[PDB]
Amino acid sequence: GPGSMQMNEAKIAECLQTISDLETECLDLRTKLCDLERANQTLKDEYDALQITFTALEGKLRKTTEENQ
Amino acid sequence: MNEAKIAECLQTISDLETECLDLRTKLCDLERANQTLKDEYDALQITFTALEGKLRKTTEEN
Amino acid sequence: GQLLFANFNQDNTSLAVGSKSGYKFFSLSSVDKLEQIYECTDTEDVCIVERLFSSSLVAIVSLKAPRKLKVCHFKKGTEICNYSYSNTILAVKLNRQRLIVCLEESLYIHNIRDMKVLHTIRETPPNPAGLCALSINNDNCYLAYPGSATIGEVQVFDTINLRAANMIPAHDSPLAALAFDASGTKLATASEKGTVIRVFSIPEGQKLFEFRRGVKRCVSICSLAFSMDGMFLSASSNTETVHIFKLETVKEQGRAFATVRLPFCGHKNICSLATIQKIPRLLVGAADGYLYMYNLDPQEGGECALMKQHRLDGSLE
Amino acid sequence: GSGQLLFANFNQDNTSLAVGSKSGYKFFSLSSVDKLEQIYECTDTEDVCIVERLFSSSLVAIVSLKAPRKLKVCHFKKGTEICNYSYSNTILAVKLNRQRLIVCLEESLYIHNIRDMKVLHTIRETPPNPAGLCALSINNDNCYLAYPGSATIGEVQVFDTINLRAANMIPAHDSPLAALAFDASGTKLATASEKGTVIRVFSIPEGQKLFEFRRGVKRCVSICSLAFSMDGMFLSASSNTETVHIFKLETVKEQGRAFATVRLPFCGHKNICSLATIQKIPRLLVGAADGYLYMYNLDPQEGGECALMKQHRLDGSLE
Repeated sequence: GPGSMQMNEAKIAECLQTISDLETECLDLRTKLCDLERANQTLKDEYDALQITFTALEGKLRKTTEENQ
Repeated sequence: MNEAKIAECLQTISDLETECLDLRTKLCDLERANQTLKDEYDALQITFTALEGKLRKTTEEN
Repeated sequence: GQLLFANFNQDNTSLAVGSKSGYKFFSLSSVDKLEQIYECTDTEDVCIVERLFSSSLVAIVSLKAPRKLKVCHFKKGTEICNYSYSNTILAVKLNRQRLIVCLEESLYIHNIRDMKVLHTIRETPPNPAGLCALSINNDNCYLAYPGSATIGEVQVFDTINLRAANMIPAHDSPLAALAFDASGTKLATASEKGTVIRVFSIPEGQKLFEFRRGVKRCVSICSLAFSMDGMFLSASSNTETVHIFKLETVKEQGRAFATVRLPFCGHKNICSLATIQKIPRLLVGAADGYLYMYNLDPQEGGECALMKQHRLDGSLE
Repeated sequence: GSGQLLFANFNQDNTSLAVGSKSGYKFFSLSSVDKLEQIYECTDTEDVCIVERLFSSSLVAIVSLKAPRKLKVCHFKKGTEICNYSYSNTILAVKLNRQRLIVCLEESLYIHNIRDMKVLHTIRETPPNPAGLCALSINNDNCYLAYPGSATIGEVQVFDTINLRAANMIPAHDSPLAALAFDASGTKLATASEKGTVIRVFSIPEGQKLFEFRRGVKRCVSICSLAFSMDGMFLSASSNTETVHIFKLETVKEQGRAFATVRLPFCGHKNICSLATIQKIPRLLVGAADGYLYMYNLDPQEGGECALMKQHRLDGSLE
């Protein structure tokens, strides 16, 4: 607008620097998401393993309890 | 014209800023889901141990 | 009456309601509806409900056996273990490492993993209100409770290393309310006199903030609560007014930043500050059976409008 | 020591190597190529001829030569026995996914609910499948089991383990099947016949042919392992010869040719392959009956001949 005194080449440089900062930031976030997705799935699988084992123990108890009541 | 380059650059910045905010929200949501799953795992483990003991008693009394 | 207890979980994502018939959990992910996500009627007259964040582990106490703590897995509908105390249970607090039980003259610190008693604070000054606070943070895992029944001294106890970390002479008037921030490094305090709300660093005990609580009326502050980011602190009482303070060092220091006018005064209430659907809210659970929901503008403050109002018993009136 | 080697395979995402021997079984981590780090051993059951893990969890299913019709499922960190099931004939394969546990006999297949290990469905009177050739998808939206639908012709039956009904039959080859593999998405099935001249990839469940990869014209081999990279872009095929072919699933002018190749230091050994990215570099892993795990580097852009970079004893020996 009227009275602007910033040289266009300076503005370009500010922008391209900002672009790179965001690009870097976006790639670190995508990485962080990938790593956490993998960790979460590992935890989900272990939770399921524990639950399966819990169900089996639940049924063992139910048997001992019901055959002797 | 150099002013179009600026307008391109500023277009791109707005796009990346939107993408970046989308990613931060995704990560915050996943961090929360992961924390909840950790807490549920811990609740299950404490309950598993209690069942273990309860099994140990019921077989011993039986 | 029907309702006996209501509170928020550690990060204000679940509302717990105890009643003669049992207890319920409600989701706080939306303002338009209070979704019931669980109800149990196995135990009647539930007077204390304490959930472990958003997991299935819950501690409950019933008026029918008020010295007995039941720790359960509520999705399985299963009791994990129980513990009986020598006197009525006044409060139960938990985090990911510790469960604390407050009696009138003793506090018990349990390992949450196996519920073994790690330490007992004996012969405390009588605390019939069960006033205490427990940090929700693993690295700063402190318990705060009154160090005197006539002076507003705060005892600050490290529940991991099992050692008194400090005594904070917060007020001369006896303590009325206590709250840790989510980091466990700040403690808000208020006395029965109710003139100032103070914030102290933890464990160092340096006074970080002092807020003036409005007109010099006789007030009994009942609830202090931090936003999850520690920037805002609410204080409510037996009065119609809830004050919200902002912990910023570059403003008109000491003054309230926002206010709420309740439609129901004269009884205790519980408040919390929660961002719901990307908007910061003040939540107020009140003795008239309602949850009230106000919008906070984090930049301009001022008076907060009542947006939504929900029945704590779950009736979709 | 370990005694005779009986079994070796990779888990569903190539993060663990399982080795069964006379002495018991072991798991090794596959997060490094510089050493093969043991993470578990159990000697409670001898002569372990089948080990199947549920990804990197503590759930494991075991079969012993001392009772070759009996499957034992356990939580190996706690020792808790989950279940023990005995079948009417020798167990030839055991496959697991996050919803299902499958057991392959010569003439029947058993589909169990993994949640409670109850049998949901039995596929009876299959064409005899003495090699235990089958494949089970690890994708919950594409939760298919593939097995041979003919003893004379290379027809693939594709069974939906959620609907518990056949989803499709794929006439994949004009002679009997030699090898089968799903990719991680559950939407690609790689196949080879006993002739072994072409490796085909079909869309799952709809059954159209997506790719045909050629390793020979008149020279036949016995393909014994097909493996996809986790992203589905690469497909390896190994055999009783010294060459492993690696194909790239890309639309290209010269369609059918191998993208990369590997030369094994042996001929004529049982072997199993997988494609795994380890320490930021795609690898071809080969476990073989000579007692070794071989690790070759794959350049996913340049292909060509892959160098043998690391070799490790399957029994955990330093050399």
